[PDB]
Amino acid sequence: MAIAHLATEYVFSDFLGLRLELAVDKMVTCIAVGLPLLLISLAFAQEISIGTQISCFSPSSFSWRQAAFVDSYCWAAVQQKSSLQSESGNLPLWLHKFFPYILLLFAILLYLPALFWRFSAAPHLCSDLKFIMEELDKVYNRAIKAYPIVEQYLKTKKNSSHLIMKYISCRLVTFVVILLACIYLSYYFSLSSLSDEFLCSIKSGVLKNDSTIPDRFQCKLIAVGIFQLLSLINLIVYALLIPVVVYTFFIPFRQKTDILKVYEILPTFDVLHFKSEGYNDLSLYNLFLEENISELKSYKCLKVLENIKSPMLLLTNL
Amino acid sequence: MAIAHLATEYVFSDFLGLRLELAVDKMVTCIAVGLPLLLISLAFAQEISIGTQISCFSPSSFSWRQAAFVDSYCWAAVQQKSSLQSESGNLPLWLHKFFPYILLLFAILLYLPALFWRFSAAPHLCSDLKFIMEELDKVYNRAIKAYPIVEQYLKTKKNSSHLIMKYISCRLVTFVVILLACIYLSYYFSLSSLSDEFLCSIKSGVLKNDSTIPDRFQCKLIAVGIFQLLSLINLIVYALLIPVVVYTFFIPFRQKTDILKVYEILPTFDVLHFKSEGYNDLSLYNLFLEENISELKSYKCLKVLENIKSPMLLLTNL
Amino acid sequence: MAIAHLATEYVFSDFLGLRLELAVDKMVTCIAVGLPLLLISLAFAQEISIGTQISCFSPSSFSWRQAAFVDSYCWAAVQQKSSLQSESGNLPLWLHKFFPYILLLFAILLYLPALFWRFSAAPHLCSDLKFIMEELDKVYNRAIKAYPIVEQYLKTKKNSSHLIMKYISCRLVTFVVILLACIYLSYYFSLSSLSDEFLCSIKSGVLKNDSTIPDRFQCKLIAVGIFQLLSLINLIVYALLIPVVVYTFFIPFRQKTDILKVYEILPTFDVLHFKSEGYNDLSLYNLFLEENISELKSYKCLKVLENIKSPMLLLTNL
Amino acid sequence: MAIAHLATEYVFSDFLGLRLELAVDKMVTCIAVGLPLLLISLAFAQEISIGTQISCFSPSSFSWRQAAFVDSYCWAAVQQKSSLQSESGNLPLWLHKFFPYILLLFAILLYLPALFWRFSAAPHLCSDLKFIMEELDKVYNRAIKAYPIVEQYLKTKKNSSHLIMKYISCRLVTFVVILLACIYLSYYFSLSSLSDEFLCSIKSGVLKNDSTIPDRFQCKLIAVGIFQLLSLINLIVYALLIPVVVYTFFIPFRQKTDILKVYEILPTFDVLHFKSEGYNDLSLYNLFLEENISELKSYKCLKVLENIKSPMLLLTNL
Amino acid sequence: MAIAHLATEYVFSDFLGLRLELAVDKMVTCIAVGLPLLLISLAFAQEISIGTQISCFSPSSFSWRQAAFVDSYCWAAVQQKSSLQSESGNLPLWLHKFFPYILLLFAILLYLPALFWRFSAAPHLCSDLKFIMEELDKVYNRAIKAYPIVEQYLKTKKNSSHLIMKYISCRLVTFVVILLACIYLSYYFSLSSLSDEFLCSIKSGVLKNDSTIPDRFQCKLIAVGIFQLLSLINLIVYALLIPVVVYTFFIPFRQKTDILKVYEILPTFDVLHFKSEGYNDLSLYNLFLEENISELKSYKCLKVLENIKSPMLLLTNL
Amino acid sequence: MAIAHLATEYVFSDFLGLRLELAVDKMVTCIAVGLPLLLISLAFAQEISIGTQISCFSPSSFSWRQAAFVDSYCWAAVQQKSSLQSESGNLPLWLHKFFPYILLLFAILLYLPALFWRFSAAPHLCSDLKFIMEELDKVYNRAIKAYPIVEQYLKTKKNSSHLIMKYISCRLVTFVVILLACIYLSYYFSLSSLSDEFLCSIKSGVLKNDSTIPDRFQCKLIAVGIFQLLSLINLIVYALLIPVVVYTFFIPFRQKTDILKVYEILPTFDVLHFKSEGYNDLSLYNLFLEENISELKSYKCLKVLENIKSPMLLLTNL
Repeated sequence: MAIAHLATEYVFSDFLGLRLELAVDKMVTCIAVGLPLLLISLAFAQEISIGTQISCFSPSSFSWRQAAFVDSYCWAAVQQKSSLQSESGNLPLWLHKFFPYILLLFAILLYLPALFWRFSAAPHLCSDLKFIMEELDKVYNRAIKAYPIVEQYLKTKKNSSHLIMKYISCRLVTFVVILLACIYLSYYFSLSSLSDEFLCSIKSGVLKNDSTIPDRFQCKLIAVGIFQLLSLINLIVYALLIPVVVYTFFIPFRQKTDILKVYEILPTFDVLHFKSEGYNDLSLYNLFLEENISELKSYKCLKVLENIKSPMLLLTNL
Repeated sequence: MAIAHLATEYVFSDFLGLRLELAVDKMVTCIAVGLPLLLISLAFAQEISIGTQISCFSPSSFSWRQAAFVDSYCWAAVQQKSSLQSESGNLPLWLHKFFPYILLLFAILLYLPALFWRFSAAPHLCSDLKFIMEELDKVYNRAIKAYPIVEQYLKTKKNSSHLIMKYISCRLVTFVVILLACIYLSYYFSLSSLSDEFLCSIKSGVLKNDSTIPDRFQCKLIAVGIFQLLSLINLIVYALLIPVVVYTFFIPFRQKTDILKVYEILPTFDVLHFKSEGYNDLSLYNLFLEENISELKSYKCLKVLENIKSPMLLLTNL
Repeated sequence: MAIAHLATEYVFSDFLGLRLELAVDKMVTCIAVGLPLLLISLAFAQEISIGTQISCFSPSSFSWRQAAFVDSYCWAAVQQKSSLQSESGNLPLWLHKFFPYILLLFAILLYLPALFWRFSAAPHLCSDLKFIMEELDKVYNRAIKAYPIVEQYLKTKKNSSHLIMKYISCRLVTFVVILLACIYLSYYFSLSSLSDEFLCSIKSGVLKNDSTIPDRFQCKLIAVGIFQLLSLINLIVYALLIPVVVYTFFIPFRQKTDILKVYEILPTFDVLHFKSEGYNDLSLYNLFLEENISELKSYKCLKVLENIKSPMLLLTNL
Repeated sequence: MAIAHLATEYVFSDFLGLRLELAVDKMVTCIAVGLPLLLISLAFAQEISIGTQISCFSPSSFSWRQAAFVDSYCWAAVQQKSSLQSESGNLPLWLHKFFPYILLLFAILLYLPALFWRFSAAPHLCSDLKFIMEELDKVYNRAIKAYPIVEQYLKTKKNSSHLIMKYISCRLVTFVVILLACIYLSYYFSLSSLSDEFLCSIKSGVLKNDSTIPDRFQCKLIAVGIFQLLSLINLIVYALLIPVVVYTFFIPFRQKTDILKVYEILPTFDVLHFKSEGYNDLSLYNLFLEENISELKSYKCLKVLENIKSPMLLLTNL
Repeated sequence: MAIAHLATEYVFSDFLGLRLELAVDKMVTCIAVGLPLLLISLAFAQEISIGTQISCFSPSSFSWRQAAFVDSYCWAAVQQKSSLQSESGNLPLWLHKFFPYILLLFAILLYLPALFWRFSAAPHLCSDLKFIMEELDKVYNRAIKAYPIVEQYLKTKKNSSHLIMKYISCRLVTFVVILLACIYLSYYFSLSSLSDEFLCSIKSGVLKNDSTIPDRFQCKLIAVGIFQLLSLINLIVYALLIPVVVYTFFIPFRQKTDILKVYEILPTFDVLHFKSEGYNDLSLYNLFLEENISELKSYKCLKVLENIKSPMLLLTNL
Repeated sequence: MAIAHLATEYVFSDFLGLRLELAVDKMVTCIAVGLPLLLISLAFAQEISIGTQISCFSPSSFSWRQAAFVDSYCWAAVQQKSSLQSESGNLPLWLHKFFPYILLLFAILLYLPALFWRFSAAPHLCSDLKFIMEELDKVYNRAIKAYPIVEQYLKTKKNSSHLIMKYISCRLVTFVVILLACIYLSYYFSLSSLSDEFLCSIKSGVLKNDSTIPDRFQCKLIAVGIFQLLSLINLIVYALLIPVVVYTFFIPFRQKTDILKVYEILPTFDVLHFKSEGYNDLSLYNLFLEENISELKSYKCLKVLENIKSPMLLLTNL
């Protein structure tokens, strides 16, 4: 089941013609979220394979339940600064017990912006998108017959900047989460190098009275190799993933040829040389325009027409 | 499986174009309910991973089943005031045994207002909403042709104050549940610091007769670290969530511009500058109006027209 | 469950009429990536059947809990260069612990080009294909009546090479991954012969103080036979798979006759003797022309018409 | 569950109206592949019932973990052919460990031609079939009114042999795989009769130093009875199945009357007395003619028509 | 859980309105096949609940793993005539081990005729059925209007006997399998009374050297009571089921009044007093005539018309 | 899962506007058969919770697997008359082992009439029902316009009794099964008593030779309290179910007012005072008539008209 389920559940599943996001952001997100969940789920599956994460020695004189009792004690004694000791410094190792669950938290944290952004952004864009493709169908209907309201709309998007700010800030937060994850992994990995062993004592007051108990036990953390191994893998990917966010911004140097110029071929269109040298909603609309153009059939025809430029029968043949 | 199922379930389960609740309140509810159920489910998942929550020491003279007998006895003996002792004060620790299940109860409790509100609010609003959007289609049909009946309807909502009490009271109860959860954890969490260990005695009258039994056993509560960690996480979020309820109320200072003003662009419209300095059901209709406006396509056209204002061909283009 | 589930879900199911990616390449990929995933699933299934992978001996004086404690120590001691020794060289055996998980990684790695290419390439061709499908329907409509724009389109594809470079480089990377897997297995497999026996010591400082512990333990890795077997199976197949990539390139020597010649039967056709002796997008279009030709009913009639050539009533019979 | 679930899932899953592949060959394949997969599934189900396959004795002085450690050692030691000895000859018994998994391989192997043939053959024949049934509907439409193009097509199939060779070769390979399976079982089964027992020694160099270990252990293979039983059952069936492939070839001696003769009743039909005494694509079409005739509603009418021969009213009644 | 599934899967499911195979035979088959598989599934469920089928006692000095080692030995020792002793005759007891699986085989075997008959017979009758219902729809059209083609068709069915032979032989084979099952159980059941006990010796040549091993062990077979119980139940039903096959044959003495006489009421019909005193396909057609008559609405109308006989307005009202 | 699945599955499986079986009989049957299946399912759940049904003591000198073998021996030895003794009389206790499975048998038995009758009765009535509701639609069409063939049909049903006999006999058999179940439970419950305790002896001839074995062991049946408890619960209900069958018969004294009298309101009606003082199919038809009348709206209209009686515009208002 499990691996075949994961083949469906991670590998096949897409849900993890209008497009309300640029796909790469979903792809980045699906990658970004999917790998740790996989890493988490694999670690959890390895827990099921191995069992448990820790032990102290115990004398052979200690009975079966006494050994169980003691090991759970030390496993509990973990919580208290005084009751266990390792010279590597107890608190971060105490954090080592915490560490697996924080991984899950990190995975959760990355999901939180994505879900919120889905609800925040989807309705405004969809209506806009449906409107804009309808405008080209109207132009197409004008071509059948054979103001720039959407431009006037677009010039308002050059005046407006309200919603695009919402997008940008959402990018930074998730990125910051990634930074902190990368940092967190780095911090953990670095100490993970030597934090393997710790001593226990169980000598709470009655246990303190029990002269049979040795004063300390030698004890070790076993999942650390998995932790350190898994941490490295995801960190490397994420180190590369941060530059991906950077490309989203680089729009005006990226705008070396204009999408509007392909519409400019239409007599229904005008000198929309709308290079957003000032950053404005227009740049968002330009990006989603070419994104949504990936749906638009006629734009390929316009490219063919542009390639032919590189007519009415052609238009008719459309 | 389960982790990937739940994670994808957290992605997929949107059930957790008319809108009969404001999305943020649904989101807040889905968040508010979802986090503890997750926390509960994770605690339960960790129960499956660990096993059991407690032990007393046992002399090696006791067989492991005799030891198991004793520990389960002490786990039962818990219930008596006289049986087990910890000088940290027994009853809250006796509550500590209870403490996990109350967490589940709290999650349940938060859902109970939501289920009731679903049945209470949904039918009246839907018919109202469907009517209202139909009125704009009629206005749209008047635009095709090119009394303030819904206003007279809306003025009924001004005079009506019945439904708003239903909404507000439902908010407060859930909030109170949230308060008590926050408080309950707060009460728990402070004492949680030192309430780890307790003694058992097993000397039920025959066990009281048994000379071989030592008088007391030293014993500890192990799940507390989960309790301590999980409580803190949910509390912080909830502390922030209480201010969210406050925004729902802040309507008249929020009413700095009016939805009806966009309808004022219609010639089919009149004085609806209804600043709700007194509160009315109409104000709640106004909130759902802008909520449901997120569906209405033409309102974007009105905004585009407003932006152009910032015509009949444009109306014709619609 | 598992065997029938694997048979249905992996072996039967297509979840792994236009052909926006080549079926054989899909088949190659689906088969090629399916084999390790199956092998991985079988290793995982055998893990469930066996249990665990390793042991050292231990003195009978150790309790079996102590033995489990010791064996996990040695299993942990694995991570540290000094604490275990095998004179065959420690790092590869240390890698042998790592070795199963990298297998999974390899399977993962091969999937990554496939999904990325799917999102990149599929939509452009779909518009092109349906365009070209409709072109022949238009020709068919001319036959009903009884510029070569698609050629002019095609001549641009001879001028262009932009997207086809993306395809080719995607092939090489996956192939390189295949190379590395094959090489990686080769590197492992030759060493494997005795790189399975190792000594342990547990003598960390307190354990170092314990005089009862013997200085070393003799120990062995057990899963290696699975490794030996599974690696060989996949490697041989994959060696054969590399020549498959070569056929994809060999197009101009492969194109000893042009599919356009069958269209030459149409009076709606011209000197499209488009042998891409210089490689161009045209060669991709030639491939997909004949690929998508497998869909077209009319072309099948045209192919029958070629056989017939080997008329208007024939057209009428169509 | 499993017994009922598998049996029903085997029985109902018909995937395990044009007839692009012969049902009997599918049936043969579904039987041929299904029985071992069942047998493999039953073997695995018995693994779940039994547990494990093997043991060596060990002294009672050994700890049970030492015993488990030794037995798993010997189970591992298997791999070093030099390390264990049975005077019956080690390699086949060493192969006996391998033997279960190869069974699965054999089942897999037989599936490989089937899925390949599905993709290779189906589309070409669909075009041929779909038109030819449509040809008879056209003849039926001529009957409504009341060149042999498909014959001219068919005369090419007498000239052509390219695609039919693809089918025939695919039959023999799968058949040969069955031969090898049968032979493999034969080779296995005869020696399986006594290849029961082996000696272990665990004396890896430190264990070689351990004087307490007895020099050899007596050890035996347990699952072989299942092997011996399961092999015989499937082999017999396959012995019968080999003659089935032979019938597929025997077409011209089988073609003692022509399916085309029933079409000869049609005054639209001609001298298609096409007995493929030379083997040609025609014989495939003759097969599929009668195969697809099982689809064709009207041909049953033609049988009734033939039975009446054994006319315009018949057309009227049809 | 499964019991509800078992209720769905065995009890509820019908796939286990025309009738291409007789419902009663399906019922008989579904009963006949269902009961043993149920019995088999129930035995296996209780196998999981109890455990395993066999033991020899041992000295207590043998470790429990050595005890399992011996029991598995003797369980293996089963396989050879020399390696175990009982005076009740070794082969049938050796068969006792085999006996459960053969039960499954028997159930499988009974399914094999049914599956084949499904593919062989169904399509021919469907065309025939559609023809016949359509002829009565033509009677209905003839009723609206207000050669014996189906008779001429039927007279060929009296001349032909080809397909009906296929049906009859299929019945006998399955019945023979039932006989053999009944006989097989009978053979088993009579011996069962004391064939429970056996001696083991583990003295394979090294074990043969071990003086500590007692020369024989006393040993017993445990599942046999299930066998005794389950065999009896299913056998009795099958004893009754054999007479059911006999009724299928008894057609001409059963045909004391003719279905065709009901059609004789139609002025469209003729003297089809077709009692198949010579057995011919006609008797199959008569069977399916009344079988499919259970679908045909108008025949109930004809029965109503017959009941009125027991007119044109009636025809009009019909 | 299980509790919610069972509760929902039991309640919702309503398949366990025409009404081809009378609901209360269906309901009672479904309900009646649900109760033991629930009780059976509960017995399974507690068996899974408890484990074994039985134990004998054994000396602590016995090894635990010997003792494990001892108990299973005795559990097996159960089958023999001489192997174990309780002076309460052994055979019913020997039946006690049998007793659980007979419970399942009883549940199965009660299902057998239901499924048969479903196939036997449903088609004949459906044609009749659809006919009869069509007759009222014809009367309704006569009302639109504004022989008693169904009466003449019904008069044959007073002459006929063939199918109704099939129903009545089906009632008795299931009732008899219920009687026998009730009696069987009564026999078991009353007997159950002290019979839980019995002695084992294990002295199979070698064990008979073994001097170490004490001659008898004291042994008890544990689940019997559940058996006796479960038996009482179902029995009481089922005693009440017997009177339900009686009501089905009491038709002519029940026929104090008539359905046909409501149709007598129609002018399209005649002498239909059809009190079945002679029991005939008419009574069956009358019962299903009012059952199926629950669909037809006019009967309510006629009742409202009967209230008015207690017109053509009223008919028109219909």
